[PDB]
Amino acid sequence: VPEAFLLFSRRADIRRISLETNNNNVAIPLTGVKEASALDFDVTDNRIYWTDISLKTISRAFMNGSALEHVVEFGLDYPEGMAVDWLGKNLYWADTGTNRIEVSKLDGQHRQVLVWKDLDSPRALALDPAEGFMYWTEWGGKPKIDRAAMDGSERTTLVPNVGRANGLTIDYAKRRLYWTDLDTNLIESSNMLGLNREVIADDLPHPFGLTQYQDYIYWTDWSRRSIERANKTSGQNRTIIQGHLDYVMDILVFHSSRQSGWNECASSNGHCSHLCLAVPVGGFVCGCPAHYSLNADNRTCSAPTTFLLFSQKSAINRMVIDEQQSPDIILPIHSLRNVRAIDYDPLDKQLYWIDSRQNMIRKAQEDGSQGFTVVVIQPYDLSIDIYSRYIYWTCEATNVINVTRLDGRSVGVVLKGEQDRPRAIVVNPEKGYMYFTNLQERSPKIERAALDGTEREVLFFSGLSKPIALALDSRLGKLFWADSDLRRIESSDLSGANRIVLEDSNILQPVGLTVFENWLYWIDKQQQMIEKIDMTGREGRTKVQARIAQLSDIHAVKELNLQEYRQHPCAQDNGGCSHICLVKGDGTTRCSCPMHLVLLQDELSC
Ligand SMILES: *[C@@H]1O[C@H](CO)[C@@H](O[C@@H]2O[C@H](CO)[C@@H](O)[C@H](O)[C@H]2NC(C)=O)[C@H](O)[C@H]1NC(C)=O
Ligand SMILES: *[C@@H]1O[C@H](CO)[C@@H](O)[C@H](O)[C@H]1NC(C)=O
Ligand SMILES: *[C@@H]1O[C@H](CO)[C@@H](O)[C@H](O)[C@H]1NC(C)=O
Ligand SMILES: *[C@@H]1O[C@H](CO)[C@@H](O)[C@H](O)[C@H]1NC(C)=O
Repeated sequence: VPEAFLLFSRRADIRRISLETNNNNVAIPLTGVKEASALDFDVTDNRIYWTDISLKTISRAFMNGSALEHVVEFGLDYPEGMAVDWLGKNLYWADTGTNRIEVSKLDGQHRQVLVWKDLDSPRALALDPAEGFMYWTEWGGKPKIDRAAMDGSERTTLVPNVGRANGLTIDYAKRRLYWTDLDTNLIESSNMLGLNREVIADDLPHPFGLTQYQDYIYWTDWSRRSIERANKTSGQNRTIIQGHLDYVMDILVFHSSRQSGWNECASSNGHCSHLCLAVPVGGFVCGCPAHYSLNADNRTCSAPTTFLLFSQKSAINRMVIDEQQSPDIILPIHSLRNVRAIDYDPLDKQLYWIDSRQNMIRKAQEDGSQGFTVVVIQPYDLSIDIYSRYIYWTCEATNVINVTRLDGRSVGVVLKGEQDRPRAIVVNPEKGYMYFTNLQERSPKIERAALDGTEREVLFFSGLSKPIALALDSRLGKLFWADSDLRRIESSDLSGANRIVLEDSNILQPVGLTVFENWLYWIDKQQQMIEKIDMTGREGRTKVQARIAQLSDIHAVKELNLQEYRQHPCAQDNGGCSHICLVKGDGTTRCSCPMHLVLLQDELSC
């Protein structure tokens, strides 16, 4: 029968020492760890879990060496407490920086934020999945220990009068709570309701980490560089288990008896498609990934259909206009160095961007899986034709409008000039036109052309300086843009030019804009904020979010009506065309080519 051992983290090392013998100090054979802190485990799985406070990630590996996976890589700021729900097979964690308690599957999937309101600085975290309750300590404001159901609901404050508590442990069998008090230098205990409180040991120079096993409590002490042990009720029989161990971060006893109990999730995941979250009354509630919604069946989840995307130098973020005002999530996308522009294909659900470092057009799914480079040349802005499956983009080095198929196959250039310096671009494949910006020497223009480069016309001469971004709404029939030097956002009609200056007031440098549903969102780089304007019966200028550092682009996504999509002529096998597909006039199809080829007699091929 496998015996119990004690896990501890210190610097880059996670080590096991055998209890009942107090030796065999071996390290778990882990690679790539810089600074380990929070520890937990899964006995049935024989897996270990840890936090890296330096790299700001959460990882797992089999005890036996490895099947090492990074389980949470993005969105952590000051990750603190971390714990395994061994029944629902979910991973919980708390973050002091972002002020959120988050959950996900043990393999990192279906990440969801459980509590984010009224949280100051969440620290220690402890789970009771048998009873469906979670417990945490908060360090900000008036320090306290809280309780809530393991879905974030039914939140109460359990211990209102404590110092900064750090070692929060449940003794599952005897129904008690234990924590270290850093301010009062003592170990305290209470029952599950935070009553019948008692101090266990008070002569403590610097207590930090804490665990409970059988009759014993275990703690680490940074002042006397030790892992110490005592009787859980009297506090007597004090012994030094390990000395000369400075800065031991977390300790835990690994044993089957520490993960006992049962709930309704332990059997086939409560039939929930994604997350099964334990609840004190009604056993369980099916949960969903962030931004996703629970269906009528109280079982399956639906992905958000209408949302907003905004990018900065190192991250693409997604936001939704929620009833509960859900927080933004940082999309888990690898190798982002300097994002300059973004777009999104609503047909295959893929995110496209351009990295100005390594100068490439890259694409991935929202979960960060389908990673693929489309264009490998100094791209500036891009715009997707969702019907022809082409991406139109502008090159800064060659000053050209280039069109590439989504799978990376080249279609060709459609516009090049000796004087032309094309920059911002947005396509309108519904009317068969593209719109763009021309940053020519001393003389800038907002232009319009056919998707092939014909029917060119200058829409605006004066009132421009350095227009930087474009947007359009095919429903209403308007074109939007933002001027960087003049700090103003203007609006006009598609074919016509009904120039309105809707905002010109409190702006520093706008760098992006899009239309959501009936709102005009934009992004200010210096002011570091997102703002929106109402298009209909005005609700007035509204602040969306501030404190966003180095933001580059903003993009709106809408639910794609599959019935309305297949009715568009150019989506029906590109209208027969080998290259460019055009719609104009009576709403029929006409083929065209890039600049190195000509249309060939059958008016179909190049
Ligand atoms: C238009 O885009 C294509 C890629 O979609 C560019 O073609 C590449 O050009 C480089 C030369 O600089 C070659 O090494 C690659 O093999 C080409 N890729 C292909 C053919 O898929 C092309 O340069 C762009 N056009 C202009 C005028 O810049
Ligand atoms: C590691 O552990 C797993 C499960 O216990 C096992 O399947 C695998 O063979 C082990 N690998 C070793 C011992 O190299
Ligand atoms: C711990 O102390 C309690 C209370 O004095 C006692 O009942 C128990 O036997 C002790 N257990 C030990 C020393 O393992
Ligand atoms: C779950 O859906 C059922 C319909 O099957 C509905 O009656 C019920 O209100 C839902 N559950 C809860 C807890 O609201």
